[PDB]
Amino acid sequence: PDQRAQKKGDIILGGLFPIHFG
Amino acid sequence: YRIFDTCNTVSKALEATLSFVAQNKIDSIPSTIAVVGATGSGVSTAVANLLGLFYIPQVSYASSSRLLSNKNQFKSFLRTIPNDEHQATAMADIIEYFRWNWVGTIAADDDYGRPGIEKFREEAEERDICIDFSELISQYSDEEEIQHVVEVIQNSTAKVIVVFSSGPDLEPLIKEIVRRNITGKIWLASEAWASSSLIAMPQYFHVVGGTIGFALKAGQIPGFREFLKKVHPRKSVHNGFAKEFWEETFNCHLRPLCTGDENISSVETPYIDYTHLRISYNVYLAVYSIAHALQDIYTCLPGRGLFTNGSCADIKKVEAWQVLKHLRHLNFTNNMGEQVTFDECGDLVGNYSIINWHLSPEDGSIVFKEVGYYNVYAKKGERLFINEEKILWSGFSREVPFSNCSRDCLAGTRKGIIEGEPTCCFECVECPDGEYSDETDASACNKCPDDFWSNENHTSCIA
Amino acid sequence: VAAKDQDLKSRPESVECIRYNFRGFRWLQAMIFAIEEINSSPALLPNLTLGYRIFDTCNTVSKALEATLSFVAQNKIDSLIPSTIAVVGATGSGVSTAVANLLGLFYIPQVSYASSSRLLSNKNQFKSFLRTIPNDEHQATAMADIIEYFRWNWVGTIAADDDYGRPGIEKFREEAEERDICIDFSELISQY
Ligand SMILES: *[C@@H]1O[C@H](CO)[C@@H](O[C@@H]2O[C@H](CO)[C@@H](O)[C@H](O)[C@H]2NC(C)=O)[C@H](O)[C@H]1NC(C)=O
Ligand SMILES: *[C@@H]1O[C@H](CO)[C@@H](O[C@@H]2O[C@H](CO)[C@@H](O)[C@H](O)[C@H]2NC(C)=O)[C@H](O)[C@H]1NC(C)=O
Ligand SMILES: O=C(O)[C@@H]1Cc2c([nH]c3ccccc23)CN1
Ligand SMILES: O=C(O)[C@@H]1Cc2c([nH]c3ccccc23)CN1
Ligand SMILES: *[C@@H]1O[C@H](CO)[C@@H](O)[C@H](O)[C@H]1NC(C)=O
Ligand SMILES: *[C@@H]1O[C@H](CO)[C@@H](O)[C@H](O)[C@H]1NC(C)=O
Ligand SMILES: [Ca+2]
Ligand SMILES: [Ca+2]
Ligand SMILES: [Ca+2]
Ligand SMILES: [Ca+2]
Repeated sequence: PDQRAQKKGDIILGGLFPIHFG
Repeated sequence: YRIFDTCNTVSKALEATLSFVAQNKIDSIPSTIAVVGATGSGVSTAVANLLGLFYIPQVSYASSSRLLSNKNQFKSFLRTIPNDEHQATAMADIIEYFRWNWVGTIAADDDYGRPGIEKFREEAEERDICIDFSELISQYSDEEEIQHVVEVIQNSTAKVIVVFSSGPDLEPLIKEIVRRNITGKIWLASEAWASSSLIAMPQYFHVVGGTIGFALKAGQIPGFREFLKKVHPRKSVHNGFAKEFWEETFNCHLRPLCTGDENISSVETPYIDYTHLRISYNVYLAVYSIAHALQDIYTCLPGRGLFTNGSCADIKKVEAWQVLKHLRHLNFTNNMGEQVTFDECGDLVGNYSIINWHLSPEDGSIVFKEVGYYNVYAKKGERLFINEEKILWSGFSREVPFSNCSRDCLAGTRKGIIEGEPTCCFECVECPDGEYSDETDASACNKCPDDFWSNENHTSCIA
Repeated sequence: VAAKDQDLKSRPESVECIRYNFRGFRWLQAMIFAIEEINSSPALLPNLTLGYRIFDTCNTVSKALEATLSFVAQNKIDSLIPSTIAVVGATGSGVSTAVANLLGLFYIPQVSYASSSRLLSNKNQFKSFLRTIPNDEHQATAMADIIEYFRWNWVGTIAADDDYGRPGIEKFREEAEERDICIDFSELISQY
């Protein structure tokens, strides 16, 4: 997925959000 | 963090989840220790089927289906939103409070709408409410199905309709109902569309105004608003969605060429046009629940550990299942001072607020006015409180509407069965002479005692 | 699977499967026999041998998903080992729903033999799902027709709390209320 919010760190938290309605 | 767009779609969320479990897939690329998501309950179900395989904790913020509380199938699912059982019971209470018994139900054909509407149906048959129609909807629904649902709504005399659905899944139905100008229904909204911007649009008010819906308990995130206005497609490099956000906000491309100098406050979008942070506060608490589990790991003691023989995992080599275990024994205080403790199913009990859709006198938009609340910490029957003088029925009226199948039978009259119709649909039959009815909605006619006979009006006994 | 509930005090192990199913083994033998008879017939797929990689689901979503991750390995490597061209399975509708969710990402056809849920007829969500078993709409309507045939009107319903029992029991509820059949109780059960 090209559109993605990444920031590096010691511990990585995944995220899932509906930036588009469909 | 590694954050993806699901587009309310199982496929996108599953691609993102396969990204999350890549290291685990090689074992069975950074190591995702926990996942925050997702919104839809079908999306979260598909994601939990995969994350629970690798025992990666998944703390959702909006998925409120009861099906997600089955910890045998969903071993690593938690949520900061409450379950849908209380909400279906609450709509049953609302209908029993305004003295209706002839209501219809519409539900999104997904893991959100169906279980909630089923719990509502159980509570309704427990509270002697008759359900005329039960219809299923989806956002990707053919025009034939939507027309059939609309015809059913028209072919029915139930003013009150209970809708377990999200905004997008309900949108085509509302469009077709508006196009036919079906005015005079009383919509009871679940949390997913009670504040939806896809439905609470001013050109649908004549159809959806006066909607009585549920909202979550608002939270406080100090500094979140100033953070929101600091967004910039160039100053924000981690947030890859910032570019498209800016483009859709200002109708320009990085369409006119953008300037990178427009003001977020100039455009009116749900990005900063909020009055309460309800799902946003759920995201905040998901992230803080994960962080407090990690802190619990970070401040462990060699003799006091959740794991075998009180052993404490090292935060420098922490695994996802350890964070899951520490999320099952989590008890931390919020910024607002409340305690967050996930139950045996990872559900967070929470109050409900009851809002009503009123038109904006100045702007013309649809204003959500808190008309009541539902206290999930109270005993059954005392959980609902609605202040009926703050409700504008259909958005303009002040008279509580009528949604019974048949008018009440007056005194001196009994109820009679219309076969092929539910029990709430009765006719009024005059009591035979010698039999009286002194009540309203009496089933059988009461016989007069000895030395006594019914009146002319059959309402009591005279010697 | 085994009844051991993980307390997460130690690294979670792989769950152990219980209650060997001879009927399921006969189903697997049916798949193998069909593949072998196709590979020996000079009238269907000549000069090509059909291979197979058949796994055990233990009527559980997790085992099926492990196998499915072994089915989409090349495909998911491409997105982010022989390539499986199609999957025969699975039995349970929840298992098949999870497997179809994973397989429709890569458009791998999945032809189930026993998943009769109506929810798997949504091709928007299950793009690559097919079934050789009929859907349960007719079966629920048939139970309604049977209750009407014997002139009963006072029945109770027990549904499995899964993607099989719930949709079927709702369809039966609609058909029964259409036929003036009054359901007294509606309980949901599960093996766990
Ligand atoms: C609609 O029907 C309901 C029946 O559920 C009526 O509710 C009853 O109202 C009377 C008021 O005189 C109470 O004594 C009963 O206890 C109520 N029944 C309940 C709570 O089950 C309601 O009054 C009817 N309203 C209209 C406008 O027809
Ligand atoms: C859920 O809502 C109820 C009522 O809205 C809350 O109980 C109230 O608590 C405040 C102080 O916190 C009191 O002043 C009120 O008198 C209470 N009302 C009652 C008991 O009816 C309850 O605290 C809420 N639960 C939460 C926020 O977790
Ligand atoms: O699980 C579900 O499908 C819903 C999704 C949802 C809820 N509240 C929302 C507000 C906005 C958008 C989506 C939602 C409640 N849980
Ligand atoms: O979709 C489902 O879950 C069921 C599973 C199932 C059916 N018939 C069976 C016979 C034996 C074992 C399992 C089954 C019908 N479809
Ligand atoms: C829709 O119905 C309402 C109520 O009768 C009426 O006031 C309004 O003019 C109608 N609008 C259209 C476009 O028919
Ligand atoms: C959570 O912790 C608070 C103290 O911070 C305590 O009063 C409360 O009883 C705890 N709740 C549970 C469920 O352990
Ligand atoms: Ca979602
Ligand atoms: Ca919405
Ligand atoms: Ca009827
Ligand atoms: Ca199976």
